[PDB]
Amino acid sequence: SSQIRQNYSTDVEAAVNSLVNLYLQASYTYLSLGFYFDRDDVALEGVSHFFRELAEEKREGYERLLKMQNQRGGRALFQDIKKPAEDEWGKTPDAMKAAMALEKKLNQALLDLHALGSARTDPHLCDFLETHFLDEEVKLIKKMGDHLTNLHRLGGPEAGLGEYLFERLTL
Amino acid sequence: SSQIRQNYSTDVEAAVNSLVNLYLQASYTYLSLGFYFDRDDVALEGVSHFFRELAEEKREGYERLLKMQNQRGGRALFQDIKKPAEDEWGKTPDAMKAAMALEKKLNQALLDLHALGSARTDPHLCDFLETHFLDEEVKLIKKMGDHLTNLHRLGGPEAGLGEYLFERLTL
Amino acid sequence: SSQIRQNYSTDVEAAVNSLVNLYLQASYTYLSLGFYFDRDDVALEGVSHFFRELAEEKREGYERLLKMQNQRGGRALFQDIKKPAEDEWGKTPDAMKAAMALEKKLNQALLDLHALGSARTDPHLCDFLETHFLDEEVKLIKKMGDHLTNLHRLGGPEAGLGEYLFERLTL
Amino acid sequence: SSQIRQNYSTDVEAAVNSLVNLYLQASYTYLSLGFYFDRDDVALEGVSHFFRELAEEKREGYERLLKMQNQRGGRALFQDIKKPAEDEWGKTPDAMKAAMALEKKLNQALLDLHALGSARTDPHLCDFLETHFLDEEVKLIKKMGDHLTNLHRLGGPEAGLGEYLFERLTL
Amino acid sequence: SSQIRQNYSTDVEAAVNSLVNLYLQASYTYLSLGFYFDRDDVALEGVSHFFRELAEEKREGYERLLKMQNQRGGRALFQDIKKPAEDEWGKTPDAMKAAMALEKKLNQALLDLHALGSARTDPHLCDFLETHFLDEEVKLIKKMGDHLTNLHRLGGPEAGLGEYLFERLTL
Repeated sequence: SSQIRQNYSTDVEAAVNSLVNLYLQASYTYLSLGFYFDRDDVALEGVSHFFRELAEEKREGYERLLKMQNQRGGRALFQDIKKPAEDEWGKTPDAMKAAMALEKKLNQALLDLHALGSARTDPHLCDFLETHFLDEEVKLIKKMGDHLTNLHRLGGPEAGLGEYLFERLTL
Repeated sequence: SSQIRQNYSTDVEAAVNSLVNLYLQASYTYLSLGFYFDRDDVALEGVSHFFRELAEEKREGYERLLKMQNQRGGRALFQDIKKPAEDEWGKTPDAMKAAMALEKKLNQALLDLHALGSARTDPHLCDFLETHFLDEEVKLIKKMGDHLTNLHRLGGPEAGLGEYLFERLTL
Repeated sequence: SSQIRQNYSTDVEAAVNSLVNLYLQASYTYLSLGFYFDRDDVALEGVSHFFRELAEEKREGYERLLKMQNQRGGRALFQDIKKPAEDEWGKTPDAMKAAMALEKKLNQALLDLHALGSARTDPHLCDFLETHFLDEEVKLIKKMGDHLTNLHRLGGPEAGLGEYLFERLTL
Repeated sequence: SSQIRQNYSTDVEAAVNSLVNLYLQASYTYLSLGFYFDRDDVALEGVSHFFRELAEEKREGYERLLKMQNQRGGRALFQDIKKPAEDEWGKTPDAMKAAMALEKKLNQALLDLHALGSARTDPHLCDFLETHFLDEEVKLIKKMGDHLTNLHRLGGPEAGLGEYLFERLTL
Repeated sequence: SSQIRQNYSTDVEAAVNSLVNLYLQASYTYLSLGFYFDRDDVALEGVSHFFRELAEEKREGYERLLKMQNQRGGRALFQDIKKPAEDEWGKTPDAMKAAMALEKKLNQALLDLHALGSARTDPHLCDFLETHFLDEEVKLIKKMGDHLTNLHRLGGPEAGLGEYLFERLTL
């Protein structure tokens, strides 16, 4: 509320609420990816677990944002959460590419929020994003990059065999 | 998929997907209730924690349903998640009444699913609902009933004092 | 005997005895599958162990049924146990398909018994089947489904290599 | 001294010395608040302890600033420490409001120092303020906000009873 | 039976059987009081637990009497157990008053039995009552007296608040 609010622009407040919805949607997407790979006709446990962990990670993300919103005196506003872009996600490489695209979108949103925070000279918001979000995304994107390179290395006519080995030996 | 599906009607499958969306929405509602009470101008930690725990409980609920869907060979279909009905939830009694109404809606949905499962003679679905959901709702609704009675007992001109004591000594 | 028998129809009693013979036969089939894969010209230890465990599981099944029969006052009647349908079971995918078909037959028999118990309004029998048998079959069938999908993913010209990897890394 | 000084403007040096005096004064104010509530005619132990802890917190603050000043090669200059603004602080709500006002003044001073550090492109000073001061103030101000809301909730004709309960159950 | 009976009058035997029925009825009454306060529209856990403990205490009472009856060679004779005097017990003060009245009735019955035992010069019965019953009643009645005084101290317009505090802080 107004009693504790200090140097917290209404623009950042609104942008933080927007970011919260983006994280809710990312978490929802990983939930879908997680259970897709648990289907009896896909059956890649390691892949399922990989995405379910990410869903959990994104949840912590929006919870941390919601907490910060209250600490600065902002007010959280919730909107509908759009369903995942796909009902079925293809094979592991396909799903990893979609995950990569999603993380880059999230990272760009974090970068945009930081630029907005800098423009409004809000050092606390800047520190918050850098400490709890920016490095986390960089490492995650690097890991997905590594996975994609290994999946591609396992492609070809015996791609099925490769997908199995990757799930067994890497995930 | 079709390879493992046995005695699992398309009607139940569809109804289970519907129930999953209802639990996603309930969880979303409790998330909102949880952070509302964490606001500096509401500040009732015990109440905030009570609702955040419930959000977690509902999450386990839909995850269990999603798992069951895959075990029976059904296919999960996700839809948009509607935002909570309120942006602000008033005082503790108001929020508890809303929570109560929500749980009764969920319980009715569980009862309807069970009736549908009985009509299609699906004993596994019946057992699943009875073992992991029905008793849980009954106990939760009983607890909320108890809380409401105590909050009412603490009402009157000094309702503010009562709300504080309830959060400190009960929650 | 008659002294303790209450609400236990002769139809269920007879059907339970029939189910016991079906489980004895399933156990016998898994015993055969288990030792087939232990042959020096098949040599897939992980597969052998997988089926020997299932033989043990089915044994517990009929022992539990026999115990229940005595608890309700019914009388167990034993019949000849037919030999397994095959002398040799082919390769892992072939054997897994046969196992899958067998489990579905057992599951259908359990479902039929439950329907019979419902028609005779025998809530104890219903509870017994749901608690100790129905969920067990569902999870087992799901697991076999998963295995088949992975075996198919490992099929093709280098199927021999795939069968080896599956036994080493999954079983 | 000059031998180790690098990229440390005389403006920041002077501003840091100013901030040190502000923290010395804040600590002095909390010392006064702490012992006021220890008086036999006020007697609110929990409140006394709350403010004495804050005095300790502010002490760590200026000690950390003094240490940093020496690490950058700046020279600490001390000035008289003005006595607290009040001799008597009224009741708990009154004292909490004064504490809140004080923290906002300190937070603004930290923000101004950070802006000054940014204008002189001193990334070390920026990092130092963000890591050891900014988040600390935000959380403290949020906590005081929460306390004020609860004290207000306990106001009215029976305010004396409310003040007692708050000290006993919250502090 | 007659083989071990010595100095045990038929009058005491009959009176002991009467006392057993009185304790059975007291236990039954506390069972009712216990669950009444567990109702969702009463919801006072501490009060519910207080009365359920007393039900247990009275049970030990009649079991001890039944044991003594057999030790002296008397024969226990059971009669119908009358239902509790009330279906609903009002508020805590009301219930505590009823409990107090009940204990005084039990205590008087114990005193009457002791007088009867003295008149028949049965020192063992006297010792038995004094050692296992008389002091127990005195302490219990004192405790209920204390509770009533505190409940009265908490009466008035804000009686609801008082009843809540008593359950939370005393029971």
